[PDB]
Amino acid sequence: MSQSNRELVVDFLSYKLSQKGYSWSQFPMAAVKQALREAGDEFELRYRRAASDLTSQLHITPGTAYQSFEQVVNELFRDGVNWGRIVAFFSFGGALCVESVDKEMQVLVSRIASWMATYLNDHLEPWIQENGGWDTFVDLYG
Repeated sequence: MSQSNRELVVDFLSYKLSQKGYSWSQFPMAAVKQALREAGDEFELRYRRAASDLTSQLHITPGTAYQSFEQVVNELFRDGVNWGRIVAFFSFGGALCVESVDKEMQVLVSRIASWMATYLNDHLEPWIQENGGWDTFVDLYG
């Protein structure tokens, strides 16, 4: 039962807000929070690939339902989960947030927050657990 997971997400979001300098106000595990902080950060300082026919294929309005988010993300794991796709999933969630704020849609970002949780838990936590849980996440990226 993971509120454990809710939590990753918020941090990670807050953490990717603050860095691109907006506010985060609409808000062994500390190792993980960070391992993924620099996981995500690195993924983008390298990739840049965002998100984008995802953020574009998503053109998020407050009209947007979880469903349609969900599909767009499914696009990341249309060859199954792995860590790096996991990582991109957040990085992507990060990216939405900011657009929302740039859109002057700032109310959305706690929604994005939840969607990521649901998705996380519903779709991703399975394979996470099956490959030794956020721990392996740490010796990897750790």
